[PDB]
Amino acid sequence: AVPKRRTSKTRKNKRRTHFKISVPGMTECPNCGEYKLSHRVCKNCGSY
Amino acid sequence: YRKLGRTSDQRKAMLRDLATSLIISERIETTEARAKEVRSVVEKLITLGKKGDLASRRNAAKTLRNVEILNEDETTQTALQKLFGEIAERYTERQGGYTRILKQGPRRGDGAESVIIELV
Amino acid sequence: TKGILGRKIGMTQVFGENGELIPVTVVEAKENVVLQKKTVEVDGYNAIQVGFEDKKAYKKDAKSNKYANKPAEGHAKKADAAPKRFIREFRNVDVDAYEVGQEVSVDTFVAGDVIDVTGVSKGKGFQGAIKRHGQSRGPMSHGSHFHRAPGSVGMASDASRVFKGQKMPGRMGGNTVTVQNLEVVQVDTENKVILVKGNVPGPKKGLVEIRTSIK
Amino acid sequence: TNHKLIEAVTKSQLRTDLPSFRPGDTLRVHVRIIEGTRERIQVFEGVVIKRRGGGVSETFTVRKISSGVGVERTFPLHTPKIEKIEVKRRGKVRRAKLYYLRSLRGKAARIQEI
Amino acid sequence: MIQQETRLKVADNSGAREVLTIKVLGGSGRKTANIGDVIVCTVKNATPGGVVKKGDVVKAVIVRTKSGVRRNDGSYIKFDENACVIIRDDKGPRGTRIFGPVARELREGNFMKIVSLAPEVL
RNA sequence: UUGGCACCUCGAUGUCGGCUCAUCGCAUCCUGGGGCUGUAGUCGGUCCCAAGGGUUGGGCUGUUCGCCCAUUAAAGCGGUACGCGAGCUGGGUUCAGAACGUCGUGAGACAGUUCGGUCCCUAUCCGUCGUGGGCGUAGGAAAUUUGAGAGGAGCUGUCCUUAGUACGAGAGGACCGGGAUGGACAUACCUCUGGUGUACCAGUUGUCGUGCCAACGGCAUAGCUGGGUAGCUAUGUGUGGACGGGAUAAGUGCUGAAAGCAUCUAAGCAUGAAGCCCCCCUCAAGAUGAGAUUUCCCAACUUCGGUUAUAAGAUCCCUCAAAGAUGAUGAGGUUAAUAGGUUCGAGGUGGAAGCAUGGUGACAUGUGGAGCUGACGAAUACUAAUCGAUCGAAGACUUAAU
Ligand SMILES: CC[C@H]1OC(=O)[C@H](C)[C@@H](OC(=O)NCCCOCCC#Cc2ccc3c(=O)c(C(=O)O)cn(C)c3c2)[C@H](C)[C@@H](O[C@@H]2O[C@H](C)C[C@H](N(C)C)[C@H]2O)[C@](C)(OC)C[C@@H](C)C(=O)[C@H](C)[C@H]2NC(=O)O[C@@]21C
Ligand SMILES: [Mg+2]
Repeated sequence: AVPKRRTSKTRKNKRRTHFKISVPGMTECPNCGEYKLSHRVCKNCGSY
Repeated sequence: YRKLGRTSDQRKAMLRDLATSLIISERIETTEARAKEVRSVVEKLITLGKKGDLASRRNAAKTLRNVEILNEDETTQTALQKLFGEIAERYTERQGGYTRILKQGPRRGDGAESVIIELV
Repeated sequence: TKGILGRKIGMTQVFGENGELIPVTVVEAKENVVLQKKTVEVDGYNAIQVGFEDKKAYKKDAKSNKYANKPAEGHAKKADAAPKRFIREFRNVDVDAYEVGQEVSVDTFVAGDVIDVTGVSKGKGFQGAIKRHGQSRGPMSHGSHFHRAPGSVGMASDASRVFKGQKMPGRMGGNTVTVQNLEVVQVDTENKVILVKGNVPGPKKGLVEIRTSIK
Repeated sequence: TNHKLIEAVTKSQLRTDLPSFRPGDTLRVHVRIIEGTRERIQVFEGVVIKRRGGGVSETFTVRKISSGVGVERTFPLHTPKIEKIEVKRRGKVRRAKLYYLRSLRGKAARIQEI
Repeated sequence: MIQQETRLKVADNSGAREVLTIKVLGGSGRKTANIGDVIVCTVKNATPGGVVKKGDVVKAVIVRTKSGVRRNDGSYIKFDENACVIIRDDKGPRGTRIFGPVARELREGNFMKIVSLAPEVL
């Protein structure tokens, strides 16, 4: 139950290929033109 | 239904307390799951209020907490009285709804999707 | 010989002649339409494709499988039919009898046939070694620490490996299963329902492919 | 229709001539046993213990004492092996299922009429 | 559902007041039995006298288990106690004043002398 | 197996039984085919072909083993570090305590007994069971697919009939085939019988509180107790291993010579098993050989495509569950029943509250199968799926038909 050997830099960088953050679901707000998250209330204006 | 990451007694209590607070304030801020679960409880209480017969009053007394509101001109009346005298009239003609929900962005301390549940 | 696409509604019971509780699965087969007639020289094997249910027609900006897409509208309009929801085909049937564009009707089955119902099982999700595989689990007392896990996965130095097929934890359900030698107790032509003795695979609101026993 | 179809299919097999009763009633049940010779009738007498969901799937239960040995029989209300039913006397209970009679014998299992 | 190490009451005046079972005849690995099934058993309480005496090994056939039996019409017959009757290796009892009811399913198993010498067939 | 040798391992290769899980050989325990017999058939014995499947539950010992009690068609023999402890136990054995018998003057000792005696580890790699993303399949897509291969099953009893027939002084007593039911085991499902059901109904104890009686809430394992819907389930319900082909094994032959006879063999040609292949269930074109059918999409700048953005199609995002660890799958996004609510209903519980009557009271009766009712069925846009955004083709050469 211990690592029998090192994980080389190649293996490391390989495993984390799919480890990333997604760009937010952002759309432009119709009253102010600033971006907002879709289905959420704009925090700059306060609309829909 | 949902469990809200909590036991039964602690949830029963949280749901009824959150419903009472909503009735007091007419719009509150909370996380999505608890809004989604207080929606039904508050909607059903308003139904118990659209009849106003003593049976429904006594039965709705089960859920609401005993709180006092100071209205304008230092007028005082409790949550039951509000439900049955100021909210029954407003929704005498509407046959559902009674509440809306407006998603907001994630909070800072967690990634919880805060929302505002308001009486419509 | 016969085949119909249907969906499962539930189970009830029928008191048949000589007072016998016949457990039954009601199946709703409605507007089954032939959409093609596969042929040996055109496709290499003779069979017919049946479409079941009824989707709505194409609309611009559709966001769900409720409405047909342009590709499917075309396939069904070549059989003058409405877009359908479930499409399967049958090989046991003899193609000359059928015709492109016909309706397959519940009345294809008479009382007392022998049929095979092929559906998909209900999903149980990620399930342990003993519910998925029927394994006897270990002792619950006498100082045991082996309650539900699977036992040895192999031997020792000989086969210093786990062999393929070792019955280990995974996802149960979602498998095509064919129960064989069931029979139909009644066919109702107005509500469009074929009643089948016994029980069939799948969730309620599913899909079953009834055809004539191959045995 | 995708809902009434179950009842629309079982309606042709539902009886109207059966009476209306409730748990706690001692009722005689006529049954058509088909032996090797004929279909001789025979009578079963008991106290209804419970009854379950509607449709062809309603099943009630009766209980009796044969030779000091409790016996309970469960029937579907629409099985066609019942020739006739008689609610021989009414019963004042306060349950819907009467499981608590499996531990009593004699006057302890008493029922008031009406 | 009757398995080995299950104590049953005897329903005869053969001499055994109560017995327990060892096997359920009928198949390798057979584990349970219901009305109409025969087993092997050794009495544990005998009457003073009687033909069968305490500590003997005997065949017997189940009558009126409390798990009860489904009948082909959806009718179920259940009972309030397990019970059994000793047999003479010919489907024939030993006593002749059998007590307690008996199911009607013993008719099929050709336990007819058991069904004929019975207070109530059911 | 008991050994012999001392070749790897003492900077550690946990050793015996049992549990869980098996897997493979066949010198086969049962089942299938046969030659036989000092085989009349049932009986048995012997040998051959056969490994597809199957090959119990207990009492006694730490025991393997063995004996015994009941069964079964049978209760097979072995390999796998005397399979398997980073899967489990720790009874035996092998630490320190103690004690008896024996040996020793003694400290102590005995593979002589006896009671007691800490089983650690968050899985990197290969392996294995599931489940995603990328890319390739000479355009981009939606659906239906053949099957190269691969996996799973594969067991068998009793009764009746033929038939009390053959065969039998008798006693006993089928072969075949043809019916009917089981055991075990695998699957699918909740209609029935049951289990569970911690946001359903009801009764009840102590105590605190909404001033107060009545009503109700909090806590006491969900306080307890009786029920119980959906879901999930077996012990419950169906289903399955049914035929039937093709090639064979031991074996049985036919015609037939070397060797004018014979003779199963050499030519050839027959028959013959739960065995082989197909047949039956499931997965399967990453089957880089990347397959097939139907349909959908089809322009216009180039200054020469190493080209935008768009089709057809999806996704983002959001309401969800017949699906689910997550992601996938599937039902839906206003041109909308996807979920919540509202209305009606099923099922469950069992006679709500307030009244009036009767009782000293504890209570009872009518209103009124009333009241309540989580997932279950239907209708209804009342509330939320409002707005928007991203990705996504323009089809290579060569030769032959054209
Ligand atoms: C809790 C975490 C710690 O783990 C452990 O205690 C576990 C439990 C221990 O398992 C075992 O007991 N055996 C498995 C059980 C076998 O029973 C049969 C009946 C017996 C006995 C016996 C015999 C002699 C003596 C002895 O003579 C004496 C004295 O004092 O003279 C003291 N007694 C007690 C003896 C008792 C580890 C794993 C143990 O290793 C194992 O021992 C074996 C000797 C060899 C094993 N292999 C090489 C084949 C080996 O794998 C060690 C030695 O620990 C004592 C581990 C070492 C590394 C440690 O020290 C670690 C740091 C532990 N210390 C701690 O704090 O964390 C621990 C992890
Ligand atoms: Mg080392």
